[PDB]
Amino acid sequence: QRPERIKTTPYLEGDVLSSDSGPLLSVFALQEIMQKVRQVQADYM
Amino acid sequence: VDVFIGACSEPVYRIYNRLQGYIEAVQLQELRNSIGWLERLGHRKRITYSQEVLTDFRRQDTIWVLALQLPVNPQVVWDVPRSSIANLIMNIATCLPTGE
Amino acid sequence: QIILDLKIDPGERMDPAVRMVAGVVGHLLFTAGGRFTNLTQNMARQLDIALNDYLLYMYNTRVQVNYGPTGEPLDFQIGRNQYDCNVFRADFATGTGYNG
Amino acid sequence: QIILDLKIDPGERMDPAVRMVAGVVGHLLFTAGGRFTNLTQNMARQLDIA
Amino acid sequence: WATIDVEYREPAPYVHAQRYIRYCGIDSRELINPTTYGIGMTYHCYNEML
Amino acid sequence: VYASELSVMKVDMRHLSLMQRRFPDVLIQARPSHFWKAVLNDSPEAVKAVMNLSHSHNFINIRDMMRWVMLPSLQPSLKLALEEEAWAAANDFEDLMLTD
Amino acid sequence: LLPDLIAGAHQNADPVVLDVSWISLWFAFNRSFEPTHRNEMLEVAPLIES
Repeated sequence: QRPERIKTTPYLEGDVLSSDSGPLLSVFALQEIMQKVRQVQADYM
Repeated sequence: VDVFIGACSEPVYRIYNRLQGYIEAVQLQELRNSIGWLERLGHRKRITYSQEVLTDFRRQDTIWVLALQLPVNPQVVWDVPRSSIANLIMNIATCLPTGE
Repeated sequence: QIILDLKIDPGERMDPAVRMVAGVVGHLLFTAGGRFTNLTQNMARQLDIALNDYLLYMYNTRVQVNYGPTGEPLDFQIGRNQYDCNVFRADFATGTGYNG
Repeated sequence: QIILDLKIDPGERMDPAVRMVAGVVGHLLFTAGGRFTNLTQNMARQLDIA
Repeated sequence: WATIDVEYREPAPYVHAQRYIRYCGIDSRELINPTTYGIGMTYHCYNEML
Repeated sequence: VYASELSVMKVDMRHLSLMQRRFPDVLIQARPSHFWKAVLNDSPEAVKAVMNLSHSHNFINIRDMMRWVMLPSLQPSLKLALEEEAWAAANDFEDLMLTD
Repeated sequence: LLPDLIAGAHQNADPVVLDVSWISLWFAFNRSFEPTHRNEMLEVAPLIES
């Protein structure tokens, strides 16, 4: 019902590649932060 | 840091003080100079050097130790007597590529 | 709050054209100064070098290039109208060359 | 409304005889100025060199 | 013959060797495509030999 | 690494070349090749191999050795600075527990 | 944030740094994120904050 999503021409029609959300991205960001420090402290003394 | 007063023999204390001065100098200048020269070298020779070790979220609480400096003085290498052929052999062994 | 850098994997094998295309894409995708930034100075430097390599690789008929005195990337004029490519080198104070 | 260009596959390599023959023929097949054109400027430059 | 082989442009990473080598006058700042490179280049000695 | 090792050898030989004048009664029959050989024995193998790449067909003697020793160029590093400080700390041989 | 980054000063809000590959830039240029549903916790967030 939102007028921003109304499409009148086929220019903005595309296939759905994947989907994502907030609860997934928060955990993903935390994991990506911690893995970096873990690997860095593993590689060097 | 914490500074306090203790006991030490003079010949050992001289070495300790020199090492502390070197660590402070590395914290101030040497790491930046080495990184900058490395990126200039990679720019000329088409090499992408990594800087991942300096970007984790604990980086502001880190003291860096760097045992070796860059750039290297070439006159040190070229002051060895009659060393032209050895330098040529080392250059070939380190830089020459393979092809068809 | 979140900024990007370049990941380096020596075990990765990719076509050279991927980096040259990403050099063009990154300039249109990211903001690099003025008021905020999406990326570090090192990644901006790498993107500038990639764009330099993309513009000078002529797989079609060649065009006139007039280099400048400075050895920095993108320091040349290109084409018959002599477009100045110095404006696409990063400068975090003004934001030139990126979305800002 | 439709104009031409030249292509080379990354597996292909250039041939001298083909280049000379194409350079001669292209000046007789195509129109390249005046009122309209059949081809891009890069193609005309390459045909001139050939 | 009548060409510039050695040239100094900008400071080098190693300060003791600032020279650039230019065989036949070619500049090595650009990546080349072997299929289409050198299609219209020449230099003095080759032209005189021809 | 190569330059740092060369600098360490140079510093060691610079300091060892005065002991005969300092102690004529111990080194009455000494020659420069003696401490040359001592410093060579207290050095890593790979640096000596790099020099032997050229010294196996170009003859050199102690004059070349001394001229290379008194040349001023050095490559700073942690080990070089500590070695120099340790040599400075052993100026008095009462600190080495040797006396007459 | 930005002047502190340029001057290399101490930051109480130091930005998080993440590393990406070259081809990910091309993959990201050819996509668009289109929201479909709102977050489940949007209406109850201020109570949590309080």
